[PDB]
Amino acid sequence: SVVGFAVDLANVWRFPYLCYKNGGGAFLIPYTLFLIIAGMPLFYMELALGQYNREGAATVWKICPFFKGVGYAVILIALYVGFYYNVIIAWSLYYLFSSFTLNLPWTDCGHTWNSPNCTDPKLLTKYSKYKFTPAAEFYERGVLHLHESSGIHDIGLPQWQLLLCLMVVVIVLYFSLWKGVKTSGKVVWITATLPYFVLFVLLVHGVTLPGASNGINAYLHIDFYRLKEATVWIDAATQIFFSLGAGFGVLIAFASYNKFDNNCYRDALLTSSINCITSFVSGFAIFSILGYMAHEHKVNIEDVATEGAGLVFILYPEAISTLSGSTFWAVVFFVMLLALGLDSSMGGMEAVITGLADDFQVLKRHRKLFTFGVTFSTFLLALFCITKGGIYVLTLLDTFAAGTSILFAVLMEAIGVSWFYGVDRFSNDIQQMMGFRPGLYWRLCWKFVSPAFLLFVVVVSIINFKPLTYDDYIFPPWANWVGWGIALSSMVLVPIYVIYKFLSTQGSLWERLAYGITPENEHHLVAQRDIRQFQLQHWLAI
Ligand SMILES: *[C@@H]1O[C@H](CO)[C@@H](O)[C@H](O)[C@H]1NC(C)=O
Repeated sequence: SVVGFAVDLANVWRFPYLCYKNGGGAFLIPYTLFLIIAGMPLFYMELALGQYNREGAATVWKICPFFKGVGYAVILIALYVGFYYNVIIAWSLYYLFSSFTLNLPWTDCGHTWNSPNCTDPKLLTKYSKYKFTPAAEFYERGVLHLHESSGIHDIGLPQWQLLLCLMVVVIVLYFSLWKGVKTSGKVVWITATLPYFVLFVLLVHGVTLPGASNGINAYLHIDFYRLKEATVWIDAATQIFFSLGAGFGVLIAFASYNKFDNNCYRDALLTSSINCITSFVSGFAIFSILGYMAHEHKVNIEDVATEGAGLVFILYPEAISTLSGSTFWAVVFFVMLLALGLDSSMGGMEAVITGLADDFQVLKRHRKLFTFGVTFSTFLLALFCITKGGIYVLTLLDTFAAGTSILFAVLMEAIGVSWFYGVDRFSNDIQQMMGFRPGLYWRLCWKFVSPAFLLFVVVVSIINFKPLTYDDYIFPPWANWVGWGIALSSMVLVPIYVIYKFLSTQGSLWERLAYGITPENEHHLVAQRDIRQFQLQHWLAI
């Protein structure tokens, strides 16, 4: 009951701006449909797969040797995403160190980082973005220094203030990873108790603000022409495969340490319900503050704030300033963000390290060296996003690191398991380790329903690709080519392993094909001609 109530950093940071970009209310229908239909069966499947085989993401594919490329690809994606989850924690630490004063920097506009185009509503061009407010100017010119960068072709040198925070973050991550595979006994009760209090207070404060009804009536309004467009569905599926965490190797790696009696069905149901409730509450709280901000600045809701990764670092500080004793609440809130980010990064590092160490057994005798290598590589690669123009690099990464790639990996996992290993064998394994057989709904969603929706989403995300933009900035085409190369770097790993394994195995075509779809512990049945996959009754099993 401590592994289901835990909140994830994605629901707090990434969901608010994806909901605001696709409008309120119209984003929740595809989100909920995808949530149920794909996420619940796939979350349950990933929980059940690791608990039975006692293996990591890469070594779990001893039931079908042709699908180890998927395990490699999910580990590569987890490495890619950890490159830019560190910059958010650095921003949170910088914001926390700025809150130890009685005059918050984001309240007035008379500092050294202020442009002469700044107006203060308290001390007082249609479809554009408004960025002359003290909070937006603070975020863009005191922590990012974006005004010395003209584009991704001119990014400049890293900022030392953010470098000093990234160095602390990586050191903490290393020293919380170098002695064991759990190292989590302390922080399991701060990550699941504090966010609920913070959102509960902020919800009441937002709904009592003036002009928040104009934002509530915009969150409860359902736009229908905003549907029948690929962007909302592609965003919803991707956000699901960030909020639940399937497609990164974390669930398989952490389920391999459970007890062989654990009920994964209850855990999946509880996690899905809590995720849905938290997402809805976060959207309501975000739109109340959006309505208040639109009211105070005499602008429109669609033009009051940006649609990037720094939406929370502008709205949440602005809602903090309207409370009583703002310094206490800012400290609490940024502590909550720091804890959430640290937990997410620790989970990703555990996933990567366990997946890579389960395959090569020499890395199990040198854990400090491997952890140091992973952390140092992450630091070196994250140095790119703390430059003067690092927001463009971070946007490109957040767009192309887990896009079509994660959907392809999740589709391949489901197809592989449910069609080659056998939905009947996968249901007899749950029968063995839980005492009850899953049921018709799960067996149908594992084999027919989820793969079809995933294939449709994958195809549509390629057919209707949109060029990258950041607010009013338009990337050059070679940036899109670079992003597509990064996306394909993980997707290409699957067909390569099927060729390598086929060429590495000796014998005729029949023997080479049989040895790669048969579990490694049943390889003695290949010389007796007893392969179940060469029969129609194996492919007609529902
Ligand atoms: C800032 O204000 C000045 C005043 O004329 C002018 O350059 C313009 O309105 C603003 N600049 C930008 C880049 O919007």
